[PDB]
Amino acid sequence: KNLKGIFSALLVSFNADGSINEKGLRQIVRYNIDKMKVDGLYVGGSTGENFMLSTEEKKEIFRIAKDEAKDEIALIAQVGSVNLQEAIELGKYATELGYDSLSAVTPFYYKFSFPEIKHYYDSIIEATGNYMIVYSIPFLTGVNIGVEQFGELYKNPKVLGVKFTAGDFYLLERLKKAYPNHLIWAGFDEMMLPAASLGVDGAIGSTFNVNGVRARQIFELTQAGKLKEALEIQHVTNDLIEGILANGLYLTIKELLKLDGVEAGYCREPMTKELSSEKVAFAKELKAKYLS
Amino acid sequence: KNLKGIFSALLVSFNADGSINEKGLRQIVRYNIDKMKVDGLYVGGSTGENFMLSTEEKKEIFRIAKDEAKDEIALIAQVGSVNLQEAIELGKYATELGYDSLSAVTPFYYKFSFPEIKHYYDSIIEATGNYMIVYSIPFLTGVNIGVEQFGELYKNPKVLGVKFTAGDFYLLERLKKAYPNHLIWAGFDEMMLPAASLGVDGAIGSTFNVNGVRARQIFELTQAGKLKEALEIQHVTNDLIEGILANGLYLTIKELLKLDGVEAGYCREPMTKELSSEKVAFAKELKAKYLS
Amino acid sequence: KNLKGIFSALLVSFNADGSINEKGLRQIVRYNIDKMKVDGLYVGGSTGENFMLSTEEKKEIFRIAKDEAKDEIALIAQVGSVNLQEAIELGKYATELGYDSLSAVTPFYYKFSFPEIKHYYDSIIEATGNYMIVYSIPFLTGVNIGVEQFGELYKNPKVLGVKFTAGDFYLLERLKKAYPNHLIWAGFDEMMLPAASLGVDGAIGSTFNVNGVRARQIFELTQAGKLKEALEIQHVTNDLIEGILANGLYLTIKELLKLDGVEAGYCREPMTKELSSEKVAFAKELKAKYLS
Amino acid sequence: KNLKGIFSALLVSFNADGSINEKGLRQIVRYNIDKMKVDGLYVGGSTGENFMLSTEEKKEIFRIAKDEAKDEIALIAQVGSVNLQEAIELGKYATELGYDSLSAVTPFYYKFSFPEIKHYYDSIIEATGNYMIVYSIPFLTGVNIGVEQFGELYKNPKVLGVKFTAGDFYLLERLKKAYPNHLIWAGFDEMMLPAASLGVDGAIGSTFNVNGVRARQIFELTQAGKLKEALEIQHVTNDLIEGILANGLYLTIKELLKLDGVEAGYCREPMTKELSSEKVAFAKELKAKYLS
Repeated sequence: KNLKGIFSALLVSFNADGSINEKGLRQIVRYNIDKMKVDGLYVGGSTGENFMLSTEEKKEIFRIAKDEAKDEIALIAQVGSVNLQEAIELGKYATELGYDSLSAVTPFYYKFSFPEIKHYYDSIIEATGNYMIVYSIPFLTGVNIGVEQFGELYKNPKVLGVKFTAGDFYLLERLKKAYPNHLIWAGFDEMMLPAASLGVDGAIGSTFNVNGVRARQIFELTQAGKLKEALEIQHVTNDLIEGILANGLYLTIKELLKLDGVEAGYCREPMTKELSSEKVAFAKELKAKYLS
Repeated sequence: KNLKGIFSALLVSFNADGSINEKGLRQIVRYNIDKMKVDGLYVGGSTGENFMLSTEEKKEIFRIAKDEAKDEIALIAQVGSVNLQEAIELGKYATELGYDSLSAVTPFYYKFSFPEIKHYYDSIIEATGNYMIVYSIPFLTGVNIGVEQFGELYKNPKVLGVKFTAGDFYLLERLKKAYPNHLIWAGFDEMMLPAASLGVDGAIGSTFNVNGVRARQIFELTQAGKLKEALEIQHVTNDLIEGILANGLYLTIKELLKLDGVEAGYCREPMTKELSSEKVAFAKELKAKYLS
Repeated sequence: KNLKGIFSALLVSFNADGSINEKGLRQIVRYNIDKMKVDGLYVGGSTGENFMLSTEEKKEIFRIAKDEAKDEIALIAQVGSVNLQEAIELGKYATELGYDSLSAVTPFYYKFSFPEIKHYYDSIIEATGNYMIVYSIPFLTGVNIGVEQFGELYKNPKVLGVKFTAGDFYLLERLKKAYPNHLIWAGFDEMMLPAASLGVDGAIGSTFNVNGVRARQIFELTQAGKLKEALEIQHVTNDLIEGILANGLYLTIKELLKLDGVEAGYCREPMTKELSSEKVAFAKELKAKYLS
Repeated sequence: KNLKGIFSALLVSFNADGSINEKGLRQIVRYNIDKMKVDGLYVGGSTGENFMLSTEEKKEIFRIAKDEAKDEIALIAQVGSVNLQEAIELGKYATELGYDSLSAVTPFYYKFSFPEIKHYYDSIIEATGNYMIVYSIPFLTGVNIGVEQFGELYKNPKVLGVKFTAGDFYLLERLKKAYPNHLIWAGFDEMMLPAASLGVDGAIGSTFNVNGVRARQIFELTQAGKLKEALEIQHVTNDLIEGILANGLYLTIKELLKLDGVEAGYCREPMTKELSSEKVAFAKELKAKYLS
């Protein structure tokens, strides 16, 4: 199954007490597939509030997402953790469910050496037999991997490439030059145009949950060399993103889902659970200006 | 029970497969009480490899530590997590076991606002009824809290004070000036002396597992104003600490315990699980030079 | 005079004792005009080793460069300094010589407030009557300016826009969206393609002194939407740039000029004055692979 | 001449047009010697607004300060610069004037290598014959030097030691341990007591221009092991420093001088030249509360 193209980092619907809302999660899945027209979903990432949840809740989300999506789209499962044993258990579970690849954040909190990081990736690959996408988010992790270190990771033939979330476009270009057959997915929705200009293979993003029509246009127009039109759409996109960021990233994408009839629910504590009223009204203005 | 003074951040003995070795953990607890002469233990911290473990393994460690220590010393339970529900569970369990206070790292990975951080501490306190020590480790977390924000936290009368792990001695002074009745424990063993000189009430540290004799000397000498002698002992301490850092922090402490007949075991993956033989030889030298 | 397009940040030829070599400086100017075919020169920038020079040497350089260039190309004079009186004197001097615009790095070393920064720019403009390009280099200065702050600066109608040297392509897009009539010059040669893709009006770079042919191709092909060809040329460019960076930035561009008969001379202490022999040999290899 | 103890980093009196006010500079010098009772002055440092001035103005300040001080106190001349030639010129001039040591900030703006930094210090020393104090201000410079690199610097017997301005108390202890006969001056007035507790030999500070009496008490009491009394005075000191930082550092110290009849003048552009009237009223309050 082809892993190129547009992937929404799946948001999860929670109840007021923080439990999974299965019905709302299925609506979010459906909405991405049928209305956003994504190539795939990236499940259990930062956007899914993954790192605030129990092992059992993560399994529950993997199960529901796969069940609802079936085989209509590609699915990637993020299974990384500071706990390698949890990561292996999640990796085997997602592999058994039929996820097309695994993905794993570089281990965080502690300051791990590069050979520890490589051993972590190799252990998950070995225990699962599945493909791996290296998940690079230096602004959250403080972890910075170079071209040579990426080459050492790529010695494992099950490693397909990297979800690139740093804003280093020098490194991005260097990685594409050095490993032309390895894949890169851009992680930053608001920099999609420059990233596609350097030949990334795809994008994984939180805003595609509500703006997937514009995201695909930016990406495909860029790759066809229609820059003038891609740029205009990127501009409107970034007006939307700038508002969503100022209003509260995850809550505001959820409120934009709710405004389209999707039961996207609350956020999970310790994140703020629901918008204040004025921030509800602000989300409505964003809906009216950009998504109507 | 008095929470002032010298607290070892408890190391945990693991088997080759990463399971807890109960017999070893009990030897480590017994050695801190009987040989290091600590005032208490801080259990489930960074030092105990906490964030690489399952919830069940965390509970197991709390239980064992408490069972072995009984009521001879004070015990503090670190129950913080990106998962607030897990933090509440562990907080209730440790409270039922009779830990004298909880502690909790500020939630991490995601970028939480300060009112989220305050709500997180307030929720743990309300659900457990226990005391709370705010756990500040900016070099691992990327989280920086100010004097005013500490004031907001301290509006909850069950918040006793802070485990201070930043090296900002201006902030440390400002906090003691503003909240003279709240407690500060120094978190950096190699800066014990300047921290004690500013009136911190205790220290919580990984190296006190093998250097607890000198740590108590530095701390009590400094508070008595014997700076000349405190400094000499800090100098030797930091020769030892420099060596430990260079050889691998957790593994070298465990090697140093092993050399005194404590079965301190392996470290937990994804950390390197055991020292290479030259690193074992290096640890023997530190032993011969500083702890014989 | 039109300030769009390709500007080399002018390197300066120094003698062994650090004095300016006027014959060499003239050769570097002539080479840029006739062989690199640049639209202009940006004189007195970082690349010119400007900050290691006295006010007299700076004046000497402005006059030689203008005298040699005459009116064949556009010229911009970087006159910024921690000393505002020096910046004014240089700004008047360069204006009198007929430079087409001034430019000034944000004041550095001290932490200036934004209103101090704005006042600095307004003072230089008022004293000289000339146009001003805001010079933004956060990796050298530690200074970060936002979209709103750029808008306050742009209230002065003599401010033309900004030499952008941060790698923040979100900010770059947001600046183009907000102030569509103000100009942006990219400052990072190795990210020229992504920057052009977002509509920048030009580039100012150290490497255009030797690679100005490829630099113009990347820029013009990108603007025409020929991304596939622009990317190939950016790849080869970045092979050259990676080698130049590893070998020593300014020294290696000078050595690559020398290999084309230009007496680009020494660097100025406290920079290392000349390459070691092996680094000379390395620059020869770069010349053979990329510039023959 | 003995270079231990308490040094005010000397403020400079400017007129409304930025020229040096000689009469005012002399009043500041006199006030530090007679009223603050300092062991010496550190002239041409960050506090003296040095880096905003021309070479001639710097010379003028060295000459005036030395003339006014004569031989009553120790004098250190800061002569560092991104321009090594200006550094050598100023170093020779100050040496000829009879300054007891030079000092030079690590070269900044460009990212110099360590061998370049060492060659810079060695050149200044060789051209002047004078002593050198290495001036370490990482929060302004972005430059971080380690224990081994300080040892390489100290191979030059004319390098006396270091003005320490990082808040890294581990590095401070390590430097005293490794080079017990080399001197350290604390750079951070608000961290005086913990620095003195680690055996620093002296302190160089901006606030000693108005709080010299307290600064000497903190330092001498700490060295005598009267920590309880030292801490009280550090507390009051840091209430004053906090106010001064909030209100505007250099302008508020000058306002505090003016309230004692010292004509401390304006600040030099591009710093804000004078306080607003509410900030004047604020400074009067600091004077009433802490310096009456």
